[PDB]
Amino acid sequence: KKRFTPPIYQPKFK
Amino acid sequence: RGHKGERQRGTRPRLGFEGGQTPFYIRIPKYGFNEGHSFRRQYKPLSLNRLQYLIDLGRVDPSQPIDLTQLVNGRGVTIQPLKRDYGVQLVEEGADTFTAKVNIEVQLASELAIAAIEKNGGVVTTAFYDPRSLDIVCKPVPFFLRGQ
Amino acid sequence: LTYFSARKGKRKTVKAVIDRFLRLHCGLWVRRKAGYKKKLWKKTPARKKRLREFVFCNKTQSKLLDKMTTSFWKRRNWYVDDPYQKYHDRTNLKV
Amino acid sequence: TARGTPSRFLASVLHNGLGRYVQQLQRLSFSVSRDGASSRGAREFVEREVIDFARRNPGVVIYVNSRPCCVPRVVAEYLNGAVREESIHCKSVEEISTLVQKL
Amino acid sequence: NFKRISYAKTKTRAEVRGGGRKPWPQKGTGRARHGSIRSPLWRGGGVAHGPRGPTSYYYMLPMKVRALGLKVALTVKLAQDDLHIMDSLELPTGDPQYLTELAHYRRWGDSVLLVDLTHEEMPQSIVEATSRLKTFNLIPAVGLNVHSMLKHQTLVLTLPTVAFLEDKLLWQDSRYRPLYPFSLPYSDFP
Amino acid sequence: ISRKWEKKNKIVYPPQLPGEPRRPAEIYHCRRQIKYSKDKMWYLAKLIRGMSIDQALAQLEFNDKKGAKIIKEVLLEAQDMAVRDHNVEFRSNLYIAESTSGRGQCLKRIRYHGRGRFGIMEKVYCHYFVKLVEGPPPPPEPPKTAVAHAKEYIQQLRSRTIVHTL
Amino acid sequence: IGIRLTLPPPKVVDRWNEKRAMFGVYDNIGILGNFEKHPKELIRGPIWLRGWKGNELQRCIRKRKMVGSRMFADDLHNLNKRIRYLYKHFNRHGKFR
Amino acid sequence: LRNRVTDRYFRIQEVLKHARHFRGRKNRCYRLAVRTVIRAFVKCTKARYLKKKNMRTLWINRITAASQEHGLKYPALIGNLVKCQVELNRKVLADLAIYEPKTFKSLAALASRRRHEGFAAALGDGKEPEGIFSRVVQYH
Amino acid sequence: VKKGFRAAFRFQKELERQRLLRCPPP
RNA sequence: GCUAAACCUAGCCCCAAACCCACUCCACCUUACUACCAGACAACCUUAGCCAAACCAUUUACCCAAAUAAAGUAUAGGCGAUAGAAAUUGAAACCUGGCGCAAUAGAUAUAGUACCGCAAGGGAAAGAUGAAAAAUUAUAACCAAGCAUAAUAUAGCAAGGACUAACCCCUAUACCUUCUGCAUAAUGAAUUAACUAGAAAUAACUUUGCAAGGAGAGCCAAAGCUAAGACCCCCGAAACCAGACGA
RNA sequence: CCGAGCCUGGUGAUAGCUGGUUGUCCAAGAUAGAAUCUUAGUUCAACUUUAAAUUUGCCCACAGAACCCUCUAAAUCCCCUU
RNA sequence: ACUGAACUCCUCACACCCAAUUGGACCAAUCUAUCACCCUAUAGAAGAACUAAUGUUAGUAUAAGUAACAUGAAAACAUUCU
RNA sequence: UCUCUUACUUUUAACCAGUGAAAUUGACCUGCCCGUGAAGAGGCGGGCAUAACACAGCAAGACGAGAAGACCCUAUGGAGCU
Ligand SMILES: [Mg+2]
Ligand SMILES: [Mg+2]
Ligand SMILES: [Mg+2]
Ligand SMILES: [Mg+2]
Ligand SMILES: [Mg+2]
Ligand SMILES: [Mg+2]
Ligand SMILES: [Mg+2]
Ligand SMILES: [Mg+2]
Ligand SMILES: [Mg+2]
Ligand SMILES: [Mg+2]
Ligand SMILES: [Mg+2]
Ligand SMILES: [Mg+2]
Ligand SMILES: [Mg+2]
Ligand SMILES: [Mg+2]
Ligand SMILES: [Mg+2]
Ligand SMILES: [Mg+2]
Ligand SMILES: [Mg+2]
Ligand SMILES: [Mg+2]
Ligand SMILES: [Mg+2]
Ligand SMILES: [Mg+2]
Ligand SMILES: [Mg+2]
Ligand SMILES: [Mg+2]
Ligand SMILES: [Mg+2]
Ligand SMILES: [Mg+2]
Ligand SMILES: [Mg+2]
Ligand SMILES: [Mg+2]
Ligand SMILES: [Mg+2]
Ligand SMILES: [Mg+2]
Ligand SMILES: [Mg+2]
Ligand SMILES: [Mg+2]
Ligand SMILES: [Mg+2]
Ligand SMILES: [Mg+2]
Ligand SMILES: [Mg+2]
Ligand SMILES: [Mg+2]
Ligand SMILES: [Mg+2]
Ligand SMILES: [Mg+2]
Ligand SMILES: [Mg+2]
Ligand SMILES: [Mg+2]
Ligand SMILES: [Mg+2]
Ligand SMILES: [Mg+2]
Ligand SMILES: [Mg+2]
Repeated sequence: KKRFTPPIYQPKFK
Repeated sequence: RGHKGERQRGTRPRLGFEGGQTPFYIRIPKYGFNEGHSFRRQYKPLSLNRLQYLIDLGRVDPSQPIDLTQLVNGRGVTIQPLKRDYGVQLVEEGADTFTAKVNIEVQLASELAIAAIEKNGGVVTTAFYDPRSLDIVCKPVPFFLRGQ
Repeated sequence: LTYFSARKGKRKTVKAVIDRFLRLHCGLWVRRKAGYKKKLWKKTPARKKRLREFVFCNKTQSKLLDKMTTSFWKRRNWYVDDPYQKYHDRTNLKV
Repeated sequence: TARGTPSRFLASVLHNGLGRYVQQLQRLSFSVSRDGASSRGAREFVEREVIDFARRNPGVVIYVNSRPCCVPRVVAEYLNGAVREESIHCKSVEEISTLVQKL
Repeated sequence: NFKRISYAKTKTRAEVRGGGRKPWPQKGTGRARHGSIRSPLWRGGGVAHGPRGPTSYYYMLPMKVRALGLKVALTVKLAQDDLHIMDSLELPTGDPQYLTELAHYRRWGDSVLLVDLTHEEMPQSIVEATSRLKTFNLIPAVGLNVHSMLKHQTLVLTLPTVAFLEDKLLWQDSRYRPLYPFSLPYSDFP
Repeated sequence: ISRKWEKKNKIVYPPQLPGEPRRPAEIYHCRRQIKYSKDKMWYLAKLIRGMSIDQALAQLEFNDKKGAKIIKEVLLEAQDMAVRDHNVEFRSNLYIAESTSGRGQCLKRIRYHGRGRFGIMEKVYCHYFVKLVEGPPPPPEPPKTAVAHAKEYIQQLRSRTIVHTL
Repeated sequence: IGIRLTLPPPKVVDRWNEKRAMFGVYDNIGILGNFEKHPKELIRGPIWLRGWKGNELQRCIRKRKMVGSRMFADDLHNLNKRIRYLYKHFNRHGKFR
Repeated sequence: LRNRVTDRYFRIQEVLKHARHFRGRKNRCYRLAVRTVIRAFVKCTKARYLKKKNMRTLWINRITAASQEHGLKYPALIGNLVKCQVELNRKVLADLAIYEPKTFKSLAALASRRRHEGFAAALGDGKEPEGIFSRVVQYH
Repeated sequence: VKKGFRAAFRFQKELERQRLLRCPPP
């Protein structure tokens, strides 16, 4: 299949 | 815990499993050993050795009649109305060297025990009690506190 | 084997052990031979006699059946006309 | 480990065995607790053996401070100026006597 | 130990708020595998083996063991020259300074347990004396126990109290099995 | 946060005896929270290290760095504090004895890289330290000549012993 | 760095309090109070574990039985979850079977 | 957090105080100082036998050098000293070879004469005197 | 805070050790 | 000496007792926070499933009437994993507490705010002086990783033996795990600080107590009975079901 | 980020599978197999561990352990002393 | 003939070198009861010990002052020019 | 496109000033040849080589880095479809 993972942002307060 | 597997990870089959093989408690056919055990009457034994011992030691007294309640107030026998004890049976275990001259009322009595009491000049009478009457005549004081 | 029940928090027994075995109070369990009512036309009379006996079991099987039953089934019974009454207590053992 | 610790050469302090031998210890400072289960061995030691030890070698001075302290200690100062402090917290009479004899 | 009930409770990973969904799916990203936040590894998570609920520590010794404990404690208090027996507790004045100077004179100690019986015939003088002191205690004879006798240095009984103690502790020897509890009539037993 | 360099100006020594040396002056100064990296500041603090104050001001007036003007202002105010308060009478009679730089408190920002990914940019800040001592600058330690090397080698050959016996 | 720099304020305890002086009085009452009360009736705590030791699972089962008809909804759901998990733990997982 | 650990710093110092003289990050970081201190203590335990072996080989080297200066070989020296019942070990023989050269020349002369008497005995099978620096003293 | 007393006392004695080692008295 | 370290107290948890709250004026079901106009449409419904039976297809405690006992008994059950009563007995009214935690702990909370997601929903971090800040003083310094004060010196798992000297001389194939076997070029680890993983029964052993009886009703018993001590882990899937939210 | 969306709850789902499983010291401590939708697991046997009761345990000499055709070996089993 | 081990002897003391598993003796921090009062003792209890789980949080390193990032020119800082 | 590539412009690139990341990292005081070894050694054996330190290139090696192989097998692990 087309294996792909989305990226994950961190919280903005840090 | 040992090395990895069902031993170290905890999850082991239940007690009696033999790895898919038919277990030991299943390959044996059924039989009515404990078939009707909850309705069979049981009778606590009472030897003449024990009765002579109780009469000797200042316990339950030959000047009065001997029903179940005098034996219980002596604590010579402990009768459980639950678990199906229909009173106390008499039995011949202390026949020789028994000199008491007492009357008694028991729930079962063998021939030789009746004989061995009657040769000293006493009375044997066999009686019946229902389990409600067992619970009353064994411990009369909580029944009197019951208010019935 | 339900080590802790979900209503009273007690330990339960396997009813198949009660339906298959009898526990003497000395510690021995009496069982029946397997297949004592199966295919009797082909078995020789010695084997048919050997099948009908009330037979004892091993030590580890006795410990298994003691673990599979509660303390109610190991009590002392005083049945009125018990046929197995003479085999409850044991006599003349020596270690 | 030897590379991680300092070292010295074997020597006498002031050439003892040539002329007369002298006891190299000056003082023994005992601090014993009045109450306390930690200093029961030192308590019995001060009762029974320290007087015989003081009569055994008259060169050493012994002080018994008798102070409230949770850990009793013995302080030993030698002739050349070194100070060695060891603890007698929860020891018997025999171990305390062996310790002060070795000091 | 038997009266102790510990009220410690900590939240496991099932009772901590939230922590439902799986963050950063299993195979894709390059971090450690995790199935839930509020797992016991995580900051803010629940405990793995914490204390659980209000816990009881109740267990009962045979009553012969407790009666033998009282007899042993009374014997230890007598053998070490700390037991004192009065004929009748009564103080002339009724101020605590008289009682403290009396206990200082007679060489009792810092702490002393003054024991009387029935809790109602305790006279007014000893009550007004001990109601302000912190080391002098009055208890009725039913309130005797091993812990209060071990904590306090010396022990003061009364002659009706010591007769009551002799009878109640000697009743344990030469008695039957219960057969139902002793709060019921039991013709000899009052 | 710890400010201990500023407290070093409040030490007071007991008054000297007449038969004693001069005990030359020591002046401590620093400027906190400089918007500059600590390594590029360290290169200027190593440039200055041993020289006299006027040669240091000369080498910093023509050095083309952002930290150079900052250190020149710090050195000018330190020279002025040395002349006014700390009882140094000759203005040119000063050399730098200690000069270094430490990391200050920082902030954090995002970088917004070229996918849904990011980095952590840090807004760096640094300090500067300086210590002035009155007197002429001490001469640099000369490179040791051949006779010194031969003396050290002959001394090492003198100092050996018979090892692992008696 | 974990250690505390300045030593903490010294904790004073009054051993001759109201409570510690009168600890254990009227315990051991049924032996020498002719058996009117039991010493389990001195225990002051929860209504469901009053004179009853039990396991961990047995305490939660007794708590759902004697009190759970008047608990909160969240605590009742948590108790049902805990009893389900402790059943699944004690009767299936573990050693010694 | 009931009864969590308070004096963790002192176990860290108890490991780190044997690692102050290291090089690199092994003298600061605990996670590496543990392994390097353990290996150092292991080598310190194992090096006792290597110390004894190295001291004995040093003694044999010095004895061989001195005996070769006196025109003898080392096995001849040791064998012909042990054949005259003089039971000196390698340590005191090396110390005599360094600090006491006259008595070492005397010992080399003794070993040479015992060697020559052994050669005369092997050529003659005895008959007569079985040497003079032979005739070992008999104990009982 | 980490509750307790013995570790803080032991560290205070170690601080007095290092503090007396840095500035030795006359 | 820079970055830095340290604080107790906001509070919170488990119980007992006791049944708890809701319009100051105005606006709020239409596009809620909008003063004002004619189709009145309307709610009453077995939970299911994961899991256990080492699969799985009947089956698998969750059900809301105080305890203990009867009893894990009679019973039900691919009579198997397991489920499980009833008759009967009785259940002493009042006391404001903690061998509970202390900012990575305790409720997520200073807060359901910021922030993320259209939407259901998810959801954080943190403060530290002081009697007097209407005392800005000079102190209070001493301790992790990272640096500076203070770059390097031929050669070698960083060390040991030592030596007059650090190097130079001899020896020495990092740790855990899984493996018959790992230095292996197999897995994991940049470091520091905090947090983070053995919970329990029947039956046995030891120690008390009593003794043909033991035990504070029920239970056991041809030396037994009661009591105590001791003993059974953490994180990780793709999946299933039910109800909501979205063109 | 659709071979069947997303959020919540059963849910700490389950896994014979991988990883991990924290103070010191001492001692004992290596496996003939059988069954099983079972060989990546489990049960029973053998070994190993602890505490008791009892007396024989190991090493072994004379005698002894069918055969048949054509050889038929190193050995083994039992076994008084020691 | 000699060199050549943790084998043996020599002076001293001797429980102090196996995987899984088992048995035993001690022990830090914490609270409680009683002691103690420059940090300890006797008992009970447990959220009772981290060189490691692509473990969580927070700080700081290496990669690295590396990749990358900008402002058209003159001038009176009115304007002009490309 | 090539035989067979060359010159020029810009971007890029090197030096100066400012701001200033990311994957990766057990510790490294981090050489060659032959042999050995869990079978392909910078860390082992035997030889050879060897004052220290940057700056700019190259990619032969570090079984180089990002993805708990998508090829093969196992699981009394799932799911789509007929
Ligand atoms: Mg593992
Ligand atoms: Mg396996
Ligand atoms: Mg399973
Ligand atoms: Mg949840
Ligand atoms: Mg999951
Ligand atoms: Mg939190
Ligand atoms: Mg929490
Ligand atoms: Mg040798
Ligand atoms: Mg299943
Ligand atoms: Mg918080
Ligand atoms: Mg540091
Ligand atoms: Mg070397
Ligand atoms: Mg190898
Ligand atoms: Mg480990
Ligand atoms: Mg392999
Ligand atoms: Mg590797
Ligand atoms: Mg692998
Ligand atoms: Mg890695
Ligand atoms: Mg549209
Ligand atoms: Mg799991
Ligand atoms: Mg398998
Ligand atoms: Mg693996
Ligand atoms: Mg061993
Ligand atoms: Mg099958
Ligand atoms: Mg030996
Ligand atoms: Mg925990
Ligand atoms: Mg823990
Ligand atoms: Mg840590
Ligand atoms: Mg990674
Ligand atoms: Mg980690
Ligand atoms: Mg630049
Ligand atoms: Mg580069
Ligand atoms: Mg560029
Ligand atoms: Mg090769
Ligand atoms: Mg390598
Ligand atoms: Mg690769
Ligand atoms: Mg894989
Ligand atoms: Mg299979
Ligand atoms: Mg399947
Ligand atoms: Mg399935
Ligand atoms: Mg489907």
